[PDB]
Amino acid sequence: ERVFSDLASMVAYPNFQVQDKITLLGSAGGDFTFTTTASVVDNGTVFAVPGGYLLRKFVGPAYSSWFSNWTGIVTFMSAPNRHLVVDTVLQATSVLNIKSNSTLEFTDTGRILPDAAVARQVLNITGSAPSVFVPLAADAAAGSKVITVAAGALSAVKGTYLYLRSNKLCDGGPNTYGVKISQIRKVVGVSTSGGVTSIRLDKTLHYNYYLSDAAEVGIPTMVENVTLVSPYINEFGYDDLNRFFTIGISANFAADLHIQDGVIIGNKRPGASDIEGRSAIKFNNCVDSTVKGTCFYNIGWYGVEVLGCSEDTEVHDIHAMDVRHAISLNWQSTADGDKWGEPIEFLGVNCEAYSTTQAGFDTHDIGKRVKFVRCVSYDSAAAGFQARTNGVEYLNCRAYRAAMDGFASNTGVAFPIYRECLAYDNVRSGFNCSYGGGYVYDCEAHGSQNGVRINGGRVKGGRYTRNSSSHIFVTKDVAETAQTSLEIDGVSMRYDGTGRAVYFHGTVGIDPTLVSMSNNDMTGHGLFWALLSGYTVQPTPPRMSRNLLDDTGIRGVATLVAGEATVNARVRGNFGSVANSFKWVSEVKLTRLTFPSSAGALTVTSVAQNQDVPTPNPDLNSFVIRSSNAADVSQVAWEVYL
Amino acid sequence: SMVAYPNFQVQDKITLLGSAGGDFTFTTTASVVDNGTVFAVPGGYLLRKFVGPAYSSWFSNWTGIVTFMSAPNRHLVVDTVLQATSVLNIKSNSTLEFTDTGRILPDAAVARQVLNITGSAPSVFVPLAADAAAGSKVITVAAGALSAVKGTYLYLRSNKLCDGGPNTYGVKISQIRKVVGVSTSGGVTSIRLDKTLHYNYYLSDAAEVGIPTMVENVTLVSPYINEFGYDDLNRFFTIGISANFAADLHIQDGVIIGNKRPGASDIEGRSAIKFNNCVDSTVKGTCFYNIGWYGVEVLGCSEDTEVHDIHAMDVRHAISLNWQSTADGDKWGEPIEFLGVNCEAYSTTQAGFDTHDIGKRVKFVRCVSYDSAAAGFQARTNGVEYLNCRAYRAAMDGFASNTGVAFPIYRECLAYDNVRSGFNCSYGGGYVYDCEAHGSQNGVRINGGRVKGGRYTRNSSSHIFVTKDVAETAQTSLEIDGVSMRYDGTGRAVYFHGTVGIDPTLVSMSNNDMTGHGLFWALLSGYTVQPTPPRMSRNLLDDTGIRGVATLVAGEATVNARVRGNFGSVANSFKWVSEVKLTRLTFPSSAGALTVTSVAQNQDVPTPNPDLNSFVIRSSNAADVSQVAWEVYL
Amino acid sequence: ERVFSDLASMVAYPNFQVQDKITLLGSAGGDFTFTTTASVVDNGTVFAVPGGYLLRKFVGPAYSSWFSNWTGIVTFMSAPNRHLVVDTVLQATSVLNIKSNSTLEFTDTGRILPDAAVARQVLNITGSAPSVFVPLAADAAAGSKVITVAAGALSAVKGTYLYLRSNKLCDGGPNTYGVKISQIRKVVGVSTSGGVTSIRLDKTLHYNYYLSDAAEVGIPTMVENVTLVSPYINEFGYDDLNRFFTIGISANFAADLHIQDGVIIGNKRPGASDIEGRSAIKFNNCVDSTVKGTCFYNIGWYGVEVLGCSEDTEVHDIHAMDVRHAISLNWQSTADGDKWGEPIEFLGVNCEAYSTTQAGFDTHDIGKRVKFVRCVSYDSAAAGFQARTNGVEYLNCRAYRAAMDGFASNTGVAFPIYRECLAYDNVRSGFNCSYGGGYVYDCEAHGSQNGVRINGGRVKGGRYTRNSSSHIFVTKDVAETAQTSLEIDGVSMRYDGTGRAVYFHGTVGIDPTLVSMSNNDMTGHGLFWALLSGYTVQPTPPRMSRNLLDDTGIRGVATLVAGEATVNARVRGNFGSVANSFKWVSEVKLTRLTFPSSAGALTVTSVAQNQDVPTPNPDLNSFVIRSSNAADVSQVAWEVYL
Ligand SMILES: CC(=O)O[C@H]1[C@H](O)[C@H](O[C@@H]2[C@@H](O)[C@H](O)O[C@H](CO)[C@H]2O)O[C@@H](C)[C@H]1O[C@@H]1OC(C(=O)O)=C[C@@H]2O[C@@](C)(C(=O)O)O[C@@H]12
Ligand SMILES: CC(=O)O[C@H]1[C@H](O)[C@H](O[C@@H]2[C@@H](O)[C@H](O)O[C@H](CO)[C@H]2O)O[C@@H](C)[C@H]1O[C@@H]1OC(C(=O)O)=C[C@@H]2O[C@@](C)(C(=O)O)O[C@@H]12
Ligand SMILES: CC(=O)O[C@H]1[C@H](O)[C@H](O[C@@H]2[C@@H](O)[C@H](O)O[C@H](CO)[C@H]2O)O[C@@H](C)[C@H]1O[C@@H]1OC(C(=O)O)=C[C@@H]2O[C@@](C)(C(=O)O)O[C@@H]12
Repeated sequence: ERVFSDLASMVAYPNFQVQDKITLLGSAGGDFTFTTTASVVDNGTVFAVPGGYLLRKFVGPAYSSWFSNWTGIVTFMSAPNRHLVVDTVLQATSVLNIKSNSTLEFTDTGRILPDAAVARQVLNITGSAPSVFVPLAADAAAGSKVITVAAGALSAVKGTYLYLRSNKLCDGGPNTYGVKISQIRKVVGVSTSGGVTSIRLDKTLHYNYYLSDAAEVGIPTMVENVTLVSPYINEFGYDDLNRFFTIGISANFAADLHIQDGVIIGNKRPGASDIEGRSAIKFNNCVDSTVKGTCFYNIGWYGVEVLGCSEDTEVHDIHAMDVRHAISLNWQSTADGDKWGEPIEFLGVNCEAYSTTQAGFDTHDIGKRVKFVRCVSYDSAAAGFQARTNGVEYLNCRAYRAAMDGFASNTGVAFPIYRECLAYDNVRSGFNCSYGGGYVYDCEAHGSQNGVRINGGRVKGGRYTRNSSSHIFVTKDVAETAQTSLEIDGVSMRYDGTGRAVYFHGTVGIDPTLVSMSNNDMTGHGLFWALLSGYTVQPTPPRMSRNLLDDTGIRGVATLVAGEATVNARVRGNFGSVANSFKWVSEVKLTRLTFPSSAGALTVTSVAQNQDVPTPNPDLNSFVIRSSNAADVSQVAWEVYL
Repeated sequence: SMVAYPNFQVQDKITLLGSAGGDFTFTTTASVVDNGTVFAVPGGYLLRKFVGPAYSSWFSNWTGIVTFMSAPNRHLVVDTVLQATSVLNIKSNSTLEFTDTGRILPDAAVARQVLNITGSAPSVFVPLAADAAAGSKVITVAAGALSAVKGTYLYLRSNKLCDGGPNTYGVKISQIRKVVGVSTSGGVTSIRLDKTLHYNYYLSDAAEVGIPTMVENVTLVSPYINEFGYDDLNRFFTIGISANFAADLHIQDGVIIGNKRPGASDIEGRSAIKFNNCVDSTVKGTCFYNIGWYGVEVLGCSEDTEVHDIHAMDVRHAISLNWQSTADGDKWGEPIEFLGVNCEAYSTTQAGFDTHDIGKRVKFVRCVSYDSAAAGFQARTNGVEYLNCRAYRAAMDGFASNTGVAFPIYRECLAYDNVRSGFNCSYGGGYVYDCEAHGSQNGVRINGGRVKGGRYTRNSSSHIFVTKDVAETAQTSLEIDGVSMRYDGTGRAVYFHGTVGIDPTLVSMSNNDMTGHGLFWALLSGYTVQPTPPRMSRNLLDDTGIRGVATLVAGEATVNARVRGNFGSVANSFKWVSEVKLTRLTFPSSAGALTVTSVAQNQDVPTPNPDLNSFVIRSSNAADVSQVAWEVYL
Repeated sequence: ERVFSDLASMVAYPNFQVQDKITLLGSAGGDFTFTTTASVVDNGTVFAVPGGYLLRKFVGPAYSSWFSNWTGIVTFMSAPNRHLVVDTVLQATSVLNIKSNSTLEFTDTGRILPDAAVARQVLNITGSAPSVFVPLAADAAAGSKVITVAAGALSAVKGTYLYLRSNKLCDGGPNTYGVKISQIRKVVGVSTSGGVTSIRLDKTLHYNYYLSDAAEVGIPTMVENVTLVSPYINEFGYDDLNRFFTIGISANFAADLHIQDGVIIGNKRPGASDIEGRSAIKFNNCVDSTVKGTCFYNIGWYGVEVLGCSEDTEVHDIHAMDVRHAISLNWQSTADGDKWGEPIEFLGVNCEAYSTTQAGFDTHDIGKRVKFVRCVSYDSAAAGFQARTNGVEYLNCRAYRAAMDGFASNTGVAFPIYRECLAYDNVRSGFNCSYGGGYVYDCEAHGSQNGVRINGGRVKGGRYTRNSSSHIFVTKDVAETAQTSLEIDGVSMRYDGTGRAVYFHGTVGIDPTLVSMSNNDMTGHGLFWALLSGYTVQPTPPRMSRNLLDDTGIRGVATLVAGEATVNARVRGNFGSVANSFKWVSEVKLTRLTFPSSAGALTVTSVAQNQDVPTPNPDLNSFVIRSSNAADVSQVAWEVYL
């Protein structure tokens, strides 16, 4: 029975015995066990005393309120298998390292305040790359379940990881730095026969790992199974105390790092210039790791930065406000030497970005199997969404009021895919995939200079309004870029008092005949469905099939007399030779409804367009139906398309 | 009695026994008695020693639980069955977590609210110093006009009307924002906001701003309100969880039951969960049974609200975004940015999933309504978007808009066995993209817009019904393209409603599969003069006798084929004929221009045989002997 | 105050009295109360002592570190209303049963290691079927909110459950075993009038329950409200210790069973043959139950198996590696007698499967309202996704490198629905719905022998490349299967140096006229857009409307002279009679642009195609526009389609 009113009196007591019941009162109070066994002092769970150590008695988590200082918290978390609840406002004076099979959980009032004296990292989860590699014993193609090495070359242990690499270049995108391939894999099976060890992997290989590329494998040091529950890093008012940090949570060679909720604030001043490298959360070479629900304010660089061979990474439900990019998959500069790894299998879902200084959601020029689902960007100073790697897919994403494009690719980038994406009031365009093609499926763009900028690919379905120049702008980033075929099919791009339907950019070498336009609603554009600029000679039009140009005077029945009838209808065309124009006329579909013996072959001729001044009346436009038989008295149904 | 012991000292270790037992510290410093963590004793107080959460089993009474939670910064685990006798208020930075057996049973003496999370509107407003357009990051006020503290909130409003929908009450705009930066220069304070403004806030609309006192960062883990059998004990409540001026309120799982008797009449206002002027707040996984009004009610300027994974059974609406009656004076705020995802509703007395006539950026994703007494889904604000939602067995429409409501958007939504229609957007247009409706009177009722893709079957009247709610509603252009609307022994493909003034020439029909309807692809009623048909391009009407090769002899060939047409003058009919595409396959010197004539249709007496229908290919050159490919479309 | 240093000392003490304050120091330590009331000994929370029992005093969860042995853990969880945190490595020697209103939660080091001596089940959550049934008093149609029974036949308590069944057969799929219908429902209201009890249900009925099918109802015993937080069953290295199990988590007649995260490993050796029945998680007759986040390695049977009348089941975010199927909805063999129940309302979302020995994601031939959303299968030894019940829906799913088909139905199975699904490098096909039709909407298949195999239905939109035989293969599983109409519309199926656009399989009786092809991009295929085999007489072609076959020489303007003009253009056709070929020609759309008095009806003739060897030159192809008027001098716009 030993009770102490304060810590100093408890730890000075010389007579502790192993059988004593020991109690401390006050803010870090609790019950303790005396031992002579060497114990790791942290002044929270273990205290030094004369003749031994006091160990706090507890089950379940430890609490930050038990600790005398930050240094002790660091000591405690330097071991694996820790569960610490941050129930106090901690003042960091160093990085907090978290080790495997550990949980750091915050109560609603728990905080880590970074050091105002020195900008540094706050939480680190730090493995490392192998120091030594061994060659594969044989080529391992993409899809391989097993890799092979010489028997005894590598100590592969089931449940631990391998890091594979070769000189093959990352292939997700343009890869201008020439980053080389790597992947992290878990060992799940081992067998040895004929001097070769076959190592079965959790997941299959996503490139060919060939001996001609010096394919090799080593054992990384991973930090696995770390859970960060509601991390609260910094606090509002930080800027008045000059209290910043560099990277909030930095992970390297982590597996199953899961970050839930929390708020990370203030590694730059509010609204201030970007600061290179100062991301809130950084996943470098991390596998099966996620961020879900976290909020970000006033961040110098990226909210969530994903790089190296980070694989099966997901970001859900984040809110990022005043950051450079909310999410950015990154490249690695090879200016000072080789680098390995591109992200593989990335999901961003239900994320929100406001007032990003650069793209809301971003990739650089490497990365594979990147998907954004139901994300939204508001008021970006650049694009809402930027793809710089090939074939990035966007499902039901939305971009509002980007200063440039709602959604864009960039120089050298191939065929982003936009499905049911919606773009509102972005200044330049809704979708800009004029760099290297795009697939724009059932998308909408409203309130831009042009709805879609595109050099090739497909615009299928969707709906476009309030675009001042045109709904679709067939153009390029630069004239040197190749135009490819463009299908525009099933698109609603009606006249609403704003721009034209389609703008063909002769200035950069657009050939309109590489465009095909079928079954589009172009109602109301009249003679001004197309805009053309920069043509030296009148170009040939796109192929056009069964588009709608008018909604009145577009179907009826005429009765031939002596093989002819004149029909008033909104038939349309241009027969001039002006360089920035097309020569074209309506497709008038004719079907015979009575069957006299004088039935002949039918044609449209004598297209006349009323040119009353001041303003033309298109209901007095007309065409003639003429029969090859001069006695024809057939009733003929007529239908007017573009 | 521990609370009677006269000679307590600060030095003591103290122990209570029993169901609320534990270790205690004596103190003289002032403390709020709750008879669970703080007890009054002679000359001072006993404070329970603990780390981590408090437990309801520590408390002598409900009133003590209420006192405990009346402060912020509380974590309480409900590990017992609590009997309420008053409202439980929850304050900022607090968590209320329920164990497997913990419950709050409502007050049986007074039907009242169970949980309240209530911030307050500003007590004073100041005018904006300058116009702030939609998209503004910063607002301005006169220097000294108010004190904007970083991390706290502002409430903006003006006389501009909410613009998400028809807004028949004339609710005015408001939004809640967080202050993230402040600077003052030249007599003007510039306040940087977390999120940008979603309306123009103009001096001419008396745009103004004030400081609300928000309740922020509240987590309700598995709330269990009431229990089965409540009705035998006549034990009800009014609103289960009512929140107003809350930020980051997150409700996870739990079960809320019984503010009406099972299957009983609805009761105005008795929603299970109500979010009024809440920002960044969510309901995920909660189950609802026997609710007099809405499962989750969302109103005021609630912004970035989400409801995921709920199950609601025997409620008025599972989710309803609400208006505010202005009968007694001005009101402000419409919901902005709402997501309902993976929610399920059964046996709703009104629409399964609902909005009233305001609200912006409202999305339902993979929600399902079963056996609604009204619609599965009802949109009363403009441009509500539905992604992969499903409606089964609604008594009226699977999905519907309503009077004056513009263009809901349905993407890959599926409607099964709804009595009246799958989709009813006949009030003000709709966009029906790759949807399906099966088992109704009409698959889609629509006055204008687009039906693109999708598949329709088992609709007794027609797959598509071109009609209006009332004759005074404007018909607009309608595109029907790429739709599978085949004959399956039930209704026709498209019904044109002459009674309400439908002009079929405003409809365009391209590349649809109308196989099997024969002469009965269209239904018409209410016409007194034969209307002109829609434009029609390359639709499929028959699957047999629809392609071949003919050889002209002396400029002509008679071809047996399923060519079709109507050439009569009956008011409720169209004059039309097949589009027969002709292509020449051999190239004699006598090649001339080709045409279709002499369309003849078999009239065999029990049942006509359309394989004996025919047409003639005739050339302008009477010697033409060309081989000619023919293809029959509608 | 009674204080003890060790447990043996404490439980041997002969003189305990109810008023004693009792403390155990050290291991499994804490505070205790003595009682004479019969208590269930578990050597963790309850200990036998002379004259009665010691009960541990605590609030919040129990901990496995309190218990002397596994047997005690089992005893503790044998009662309902338990919260146990597994904070130690437990060695199982028996099945752990979990009862209602209970939570079993694992810390990062907590584990249950199965018994190496005997393969058995690890966790069981086991209710039971009714012991007695009563007939319904009246027919209850699908959609019924209420069922009726004779007053007094059964006592239906609000908040408890009912189990309904009849002799009607399950109707979700082919149901070759003749499994009969059942459902589980919760009672929410009861009233009795005129000798009839009306029972109001939580959810409506999904079949017609008829007296003529012997419709009946009984009270099952359910295990309700069980939460398993991060279950860790077995560990890597298990195979070196021959340490396996049968079923990891087996549930029957459970409601609101929610399993979160965790890892289940090793009921077979890594890469070994499948073992029938050894699923990781099994939900039989479970309602409102979910698996979210769990990882699976080296499983003999299914990752998550769903069977019986399991209703409103969801599987989210799982990773399954080296299993038979990641998810499988199952039938029930009726070889030894009747069985009841098919799954109803199933969602699989954001799940990943690697190296499955059979289909990645599977159903058997029953089940209703089954949906997979954003799931991905890699490197399956069979299909990526297999549907054996009717109308399974797939949204944005992906299949890579399946040994057979990315996505497939099977014998007798109707119309799976694929929306925006993507298939890469699957050996045989991307989509194989040739057994009973399919709906293939905006899908993509790349790197297969054929992109889509299909006998009827719709291929609408989407994009197909790098398919060695053809992009679309119109075929059947067996000749006896009915061909139905097939619509191919809006599909990008261009020539890229690989296969043809569409292959018509005459061998199995395909009539190409049942196929219609509109507005497809077939650019580059030339005369080789179709493959045909097995025809003995030349078949008639599909209907074709406004497809794209060439990208150059496809639009221009000709000027007639004396009623004719020769036009150089990439017009195409075949006029031969070879059995495995079509007779066809380009659709050339002609529109008049000038209107001379000599305007006549216009036609295409004299199609001429260059046949240079080795390489034909399509820039030398031509056709003639001829007018019915011999003096016609019209300018005529021409456009070349297929
Ligand atoms: C590992 C590393 O070098 O990280 C990069 C980081 O990704 C970032 O790279 C930028 C990239 O975002 C940009 O788009 O392209 C540039 C190349 O053209 C590239 O430089 O920023 C640089 C500075 C690196 O960031 C540093 O990384 C780490 C770390 O621990 O991983 C610490 C450094 O701290 C600061 C803030 C710093 O010391 O300046 O930058 C961090
Ligand atoms: C919602 C549903 O149960 O639909 C039933 C539909 O009502 C109909 O029921 C039949 C009824 O016509 C017949 O007379 O009695 C039968 C036996 O009791 C009864 O089954 O048809 C069946 C096939 C159901 O319709 C299918 O149901 C569902 C579903 O989720 O329940 C989806 C199917 O999609 C289609 C359109 C299809 O593709 O065939 O049919 C739906
Ligand atoms: C309840 C039951 O009988 O379960 C089946 C299980 O679903 C599985 O059935 C297979 C099915 O997967 C396959 O596709 O079709 C087969 C019929 O053709 C069918 O047999 O496997 C069988 C063996 C049953 O599994 C057993 O179920 C249970 C249980 O508790 O539910 C325990 C048994 O343990 C083993 C591993 C065993 O004893 O072998 O199998 C389990």
